[PDB]
Amino acid sequence: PDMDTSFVGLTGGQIFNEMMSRQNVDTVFGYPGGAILPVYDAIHNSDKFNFVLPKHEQGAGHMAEGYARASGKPGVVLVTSGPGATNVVTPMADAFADGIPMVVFTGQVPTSAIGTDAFQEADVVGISRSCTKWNVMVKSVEELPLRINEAFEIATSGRPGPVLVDLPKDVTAAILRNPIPTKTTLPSNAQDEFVMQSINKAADLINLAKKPVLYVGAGILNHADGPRLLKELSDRAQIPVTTTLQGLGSFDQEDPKSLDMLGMHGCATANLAVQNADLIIAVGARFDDRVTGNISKFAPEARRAAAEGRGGIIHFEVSPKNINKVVQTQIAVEGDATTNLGKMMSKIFPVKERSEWFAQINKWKKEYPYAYMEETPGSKIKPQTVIKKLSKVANDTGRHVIVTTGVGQHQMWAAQHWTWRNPHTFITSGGLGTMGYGLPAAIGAQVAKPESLVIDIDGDASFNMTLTELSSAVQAGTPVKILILNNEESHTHQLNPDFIKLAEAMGLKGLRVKKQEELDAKLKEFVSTKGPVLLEVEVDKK
Amino acid sequence: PDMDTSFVGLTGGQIFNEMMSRQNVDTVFGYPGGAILPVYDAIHNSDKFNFVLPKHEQGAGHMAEGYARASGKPGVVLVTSGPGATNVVTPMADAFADGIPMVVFTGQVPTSAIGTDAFQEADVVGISRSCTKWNVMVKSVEELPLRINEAFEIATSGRPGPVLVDLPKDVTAAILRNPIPTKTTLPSNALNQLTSRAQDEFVMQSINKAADLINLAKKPVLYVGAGILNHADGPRLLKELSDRAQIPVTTTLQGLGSFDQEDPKSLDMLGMHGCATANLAVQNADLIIAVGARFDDRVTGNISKFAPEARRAAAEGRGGIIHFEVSPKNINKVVQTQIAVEGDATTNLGKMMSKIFPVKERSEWFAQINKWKKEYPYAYMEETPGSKIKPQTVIKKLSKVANDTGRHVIVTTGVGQHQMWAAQHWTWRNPHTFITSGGLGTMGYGLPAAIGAQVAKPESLVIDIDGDASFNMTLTELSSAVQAGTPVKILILNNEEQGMVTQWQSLFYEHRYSHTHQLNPDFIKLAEAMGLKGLRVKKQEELDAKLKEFVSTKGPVLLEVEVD
Ligand SMILES: Cc1cc2nc3c(=O)[nH]c(=O)nc-3n(C[C@H](O)[C@H](O)[C@H](O)COP(=O)(O)OP(=O)(O)OC[C@H]3O[C@@H](n4cnc5c(N)ncnc54)[C@H](O)[C@@H]3O)c2cc1C
Ligand SMILES: Cc1cc2nc3c(=O)[nH]c(=O)nc-3n(C[C@H](O)[C@H](O)[C@H](O)COP(=O)(O)OP(=O)(O)OC[C@H]3O[C@@H](n4cnc5c(N)ncnc54)[C@H](O)[C@@H]3O)c2cc1C
Ligand SMILES: Cc1ncc(C[n+]2csc(CCOP(=O)(O)OP(=O)(O)O)c2C)c(N)n1
Ligand SMILES: Cc1ncc(C[n+]2csc(CCOP(=O)(O)OP(=O)(O)O)c2C)c(N)n1
Ligand SMILES: [K+]
Ligand SMILES: [K+]
Ligand SMILES: [Mg+2]
Ligand SMILES: [Mg+2]
Repeated sequence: PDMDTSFVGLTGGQIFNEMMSRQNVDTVFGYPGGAILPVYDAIHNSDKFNFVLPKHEQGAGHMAEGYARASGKPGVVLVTSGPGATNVVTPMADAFADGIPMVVFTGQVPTSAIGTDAFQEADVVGISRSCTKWNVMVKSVEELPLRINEAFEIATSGRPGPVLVDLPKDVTAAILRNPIPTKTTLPSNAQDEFVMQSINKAADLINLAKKPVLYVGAGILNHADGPRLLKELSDRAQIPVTTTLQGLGSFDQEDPKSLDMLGMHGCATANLAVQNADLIIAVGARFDDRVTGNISKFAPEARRAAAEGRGGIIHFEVSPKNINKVVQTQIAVEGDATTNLGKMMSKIFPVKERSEWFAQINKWKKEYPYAYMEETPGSKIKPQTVIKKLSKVANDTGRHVIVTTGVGQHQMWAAQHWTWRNPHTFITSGGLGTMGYGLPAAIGAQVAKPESLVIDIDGDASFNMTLTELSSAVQAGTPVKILILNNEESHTHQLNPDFIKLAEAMGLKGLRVKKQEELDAKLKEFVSTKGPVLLEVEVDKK
Repeated sequence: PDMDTSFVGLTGGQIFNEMMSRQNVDTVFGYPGGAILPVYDAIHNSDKFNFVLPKHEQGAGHMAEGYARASGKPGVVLVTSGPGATNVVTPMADAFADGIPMVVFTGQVPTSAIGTDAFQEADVVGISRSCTKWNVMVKSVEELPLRINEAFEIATSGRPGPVLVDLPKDVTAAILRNPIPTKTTLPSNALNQLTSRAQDEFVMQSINKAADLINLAKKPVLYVGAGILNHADGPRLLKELSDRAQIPVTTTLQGLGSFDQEDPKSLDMLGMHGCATANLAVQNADLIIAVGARFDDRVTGNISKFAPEARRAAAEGRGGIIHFEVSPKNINKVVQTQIAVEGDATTNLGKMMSKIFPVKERSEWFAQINKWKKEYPYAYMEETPGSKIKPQTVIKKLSKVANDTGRHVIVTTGVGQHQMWAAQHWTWRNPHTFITSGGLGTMGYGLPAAIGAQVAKPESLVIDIDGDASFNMTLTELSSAVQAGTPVKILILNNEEQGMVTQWQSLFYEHRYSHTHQLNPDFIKLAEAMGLKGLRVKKQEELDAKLKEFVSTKGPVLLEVEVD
């Protein structure tokens, strides 16, 4: 019943700006073209928004993902019709796989032209249907606030993900002539006591456990307070904490209770603790088979405790669909994990010590460290050594440090051998494995966190996918530190450019390490450099 | 021979390899990954195929397009699951809009994993459904020859276009244990066929008309598009007909090269960015014989206002529009036509020829066309002492320098103002030599399309007339060019000091105010980093010598010209 006149007389472009403001957006990634011009002009022209221009729309999409991962905010993308929109399909699929909030706005031909094979009429809502949580084509300027608010709500709730909103040029150019319902303009906005019952039962089961383990994944990062309540629970009940690859950083790996990463490529200690726990407390993690291995062989002591009525598996999971999908759980706590951890906390018995359990874990840490063939006199440099050394150099700067990667062996070496300390600092394409992610993601993370040291630990073939964005980093004023672990040089051979001459052509400093004795000094020079810088290290082949 | 035992004992990967040979494929564009590995290893290790690697799968897709456009053969793409597949969506949408035959093979997670949200399981048949003529997920190795034969037949018939064949890793790794029907392993048939009395009579009747409707003559105009280029003999029979009945020829952007622009009866290009004489010779038409063209907006307008002098001869039942079109769906979809001739345009021309009454000359019209031209040339502000270089001037000089070599020349472009300047100011003579993204307008097309065209036509001089913003989209494929050895000639018309976005402009179009500037790399240092020669023109006095060196240079080379 309640009508709002406050947008009447505005174009859809100005209405778009105001809705961005209401959604607390101040950063947009994208690339102009005719169909999106009414919105692009409004956003370009307003000093309230930092518009970040890549050389390719794929770059905008991965920048938006890096921005979202680093800030906790949705990444907003603005591109034109036709090839502007089809060029952001890979980053939508990437955000869809990794549960990253992203709102994609695509210019479209006028509503009258739809279904006429017009120039750059793509069926973008058809194309993106399977790689978005939801998408829509806006049909009138009256509907623009509604759809925008709908889009942000969906992108950032449940398991976060990408949404796409298709914007016909006649709709965004139009002037709003009619009042619209006030609700549509305002950012939106028995099951309960089943959830409270499950919180109570989870607390009971945790209070009972002698050898619990917290198994933590990306979902803990989807609330600002997740890492803090995770740490509070781990201290309160003296529970060791292992993370998935996408949970790295959610728990300080220097904490005595850290087990580090679980899984096929994880810490043996993390895996042994999980195999021996009487209780697994799974928080925002999906039981991927790279983490569990053969699921029938997974957590036998927890399964035995369940069979005996004294432990098992608790799962804090926001999507009903993901509950009891892979493993049968004794207790599922449905909903946002941070929220539910906070409701549970007062019911947890404070435990002074678990001396035997931590003595066993620490014995394991001694018996089974990560191992790899280290350098010898005259040998080529090992990428694992670069990463270990760089982790220390970076940490010693005293700065907040964010790490992105490409896709390949270096991605796993980064996960394993970096020392993770802070949340929202490991930004890697895990669910889709998109080569080329590392550089634009670092540029977006740097925009999100302009004071942070932002390092891309990249591989040569990955880096080649999207290296045109080097000039974008210079233009955006993002002094990203690009590390190329170059293990190249029948089989497949790719010709690399000269990366140092490339970086200089693009407007940034370029450095190279060829032998062991140069590495320490060059790594220090690399992180100390004021602007953007590319360091190539020639490493051994696997 | 009912069953075919010849693949029994082979892996799907080896079957794929044999099926490429049966389809006469000798070039594949693609990029490795775990899911496509059984197929990748089978062809990347074969002396039968030239396997061309990009740095990004989008590059493979646009290379395959340039290859197809230059060769008349399907462009074959091979990429992995997940991001490999999503990375070729823009090239498929591009091929789909421009009717380019392309066969895309994507590796997929195993059939048992489909619908478990496995690592890199994308719904690629779903994603690619609106930008392919057809697609399919192969479900067993038995089915693999079948789907490959269907994909090539569909991609190359009717109006050509892209198809996608999704390849689960367990299917291509599997070994074929049982015989499969011979019908499913033998490639199909374009024509090479038989037709009924009924089919013959149907076509021959629409053909006898039009043939009569033309022999009537008057002020006719061949309006010719990409379709004339989709049969080896299209241009020849176009020329033959132009001569016979002495008819002037205008082309779309996508028909450029189908008619020699030197021939006295060439009207050159029409539409929004076409020349006055062509538009005049049409609109005020009479009888326009549309040959493999689709009356896009930028060509027509301006509907009702379109060809009225033809939309008269129709009322007066003395003219109108004849449409040689291969897809009945596109007939009367944009412009209501008086006679439709369904089918391949070239084949129908052939049939219609003899029935065509030779003509003396028509200089009541000719000398009138030859009047439009003088009174209305392509005009732009031409450089004066010390003034900036004009892009149109560069393109005209370059045309002449290329022509001076006596070589076959293929031109690709990026998208933007330079694309239209290339179309307008180059002098087009030979078929399949202008390769540009017209229907979708994909920035970044120029360089990988040139690389693929160069592979198709190794003896051709291949020039990419590119824009600076376009070129930045895909410039990583410079190293691909060096690796492939393709001696492409990359021209960057750098006008970076104008914005990419017009904010407003003076009424009499004299002045444009723009914003949104992109920071370019040093293109010459970049070319050298990527392993090729780089050249730069800053001033008028250098232009001639550099264009000559650019074109003369052995190997790939990048020339940047700073323009107004
Ligand atoms: C060859 C290979 C080897 C690998 N090796 C390893 C390895 O050794 N270790 C490892 O960890 N990974 C490894 N991976 C990565 C692994 O496959 C998964 O991508 C990763 O473990 C998934 O991490 P996740 O469960 O934290 O995140 P996600 O898949 O994002 O799942 C997070 C879960 O949290 C839920 N959720 C989201 N938000 C909330 C919320 N607010 N509240 C509650 N729940 C929420 C989601 O619905 C989801 O169920 C490997 C991958 C490959 C290809
Ligand atoms: C910035 C920009 C400006 C543009 N301005 C212009 C312009 O000014 N002038 C211009 O001409 N274009 C212009 N366009 C290009 C325009 O968008 C179209 O791409 C173009 O006009 C299409 O030409 P076409 O009809 O020949 O080709 P197509 O789009 O390929 O259509 C060909 C038609 O022929 C049919 N056909 C195909 N094969 C056969 C066959 N074997 N036998 C019979 N029929 C067949 C097809 O089914 C189809 O209907 C512009 C593009 C851009 C990006
Ligand atoms: C866009 C895309 N194409 C292909 C793949 C398959 N793939 C995964 S890793 C890899 C090689 C990675 O090379 P590099 O970046 O140099 O990392 P390295 O393994 O050497 O550390 C490929 C081709 C992919 N994940 N993404
Ligand atoms: C992939 C993609 N993004 C955006 C557009 C919209 N667009 C069309 S022309 C143009 C600018 C072209 O710049 P340039 O390549 O330098 O050509 P110029 O007009 O300067 O000659 C843009 C952004 C597009 N066609 N394709
Ligand atoms: K670590
Ligand atoms: K011309
Ligand atoms: Mg490598
Ligand atoms: Mg330009």
